[PDB]
Amino acid sequence: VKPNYALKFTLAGHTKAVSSVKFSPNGEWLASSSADKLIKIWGAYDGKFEKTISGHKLGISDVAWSSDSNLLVSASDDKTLKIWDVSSGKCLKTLKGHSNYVFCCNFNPQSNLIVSGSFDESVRIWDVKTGKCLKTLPAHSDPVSAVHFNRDGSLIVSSSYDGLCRIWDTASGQCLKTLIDDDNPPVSFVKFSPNGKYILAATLDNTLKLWDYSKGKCLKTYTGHKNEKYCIFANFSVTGGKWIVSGSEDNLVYIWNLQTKEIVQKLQGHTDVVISTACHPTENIIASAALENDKTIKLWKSDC
Amino acid sequence: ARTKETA
Ligand SMILES: *NCCc1c[nH]c2ccc(O)cc12
Repeated sequence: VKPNYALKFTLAGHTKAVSSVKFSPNGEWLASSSADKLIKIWGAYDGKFEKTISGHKLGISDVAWSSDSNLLVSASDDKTLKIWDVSSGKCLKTLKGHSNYVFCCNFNPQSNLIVSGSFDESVRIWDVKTGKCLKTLPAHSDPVSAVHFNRDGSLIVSSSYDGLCRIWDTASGQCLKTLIDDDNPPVSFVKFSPNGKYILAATLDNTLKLWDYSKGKCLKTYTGHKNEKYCIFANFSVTGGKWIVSGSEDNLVYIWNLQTKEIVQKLQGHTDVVISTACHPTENIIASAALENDKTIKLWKSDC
Repeated sequence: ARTKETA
């Protein structure tokens, strides 16, 4: 069985490359961040522009939703994160502490903490309520490309241009695992699987890998796309068939069968590198976002 | 930002 994602909507409004798209956990909204320093909110089902959230002084590399779909956190070249009340558009807190560009961010599932990664080679853990830094992890020896909490929030996974994925105890800050395969390409993305058993890691050698982190073993490789340059997001699609989804530097969205590793679909339409994809929590909907020559977000829907 | 950022 293969999906049949078809283009439904093209979303225009960002004035520069879109960096990240994310669906609200409640399925109502899409959030986009851009090099234009703006966050935009869109209807998840019709792509209808909702509003613009402004305040960062430089470009934004990432945005993430709180568990209850009420807050966003954004990571900016201005070396801050900002916590946003989506309904009021207010910046609740500006998180200062990184010494270089903030590249990546996520809430824990309980959305009382934020984790951030930076060009300063550190991972920071922040208290959402106070907007104060709880912990600074000397995580990596090169920029941190991605950070993610596991299912219960007790672990963080980080990835870096230093070629390493690391697993951290949230509470203690201790490094519990270093993961690397038989080469040392920059790691451009990582996240835990929904069931919390696996990490999915992108490397800048055109490869995605599914790891059992507790066993420290590479279980599955996904190849056939182009990824040698940019920090491209990857996703688990779980609403229909069990897929892996990634953008690609050939301007396509790639979809793989998670179990068999075969390509099941390539989505054509963008005019530049697809930097970001996101999978809707309840419907077979993919959002995709592309770089400076395109500046659009696309919404794709499948029967399965 | 991510949109031009390389290794
Ligand atoms: N993405 C900008 C180029 C690059 C690669 N590695 C880096 C470390 C620090 C820094 O300020 C820029 C940078």
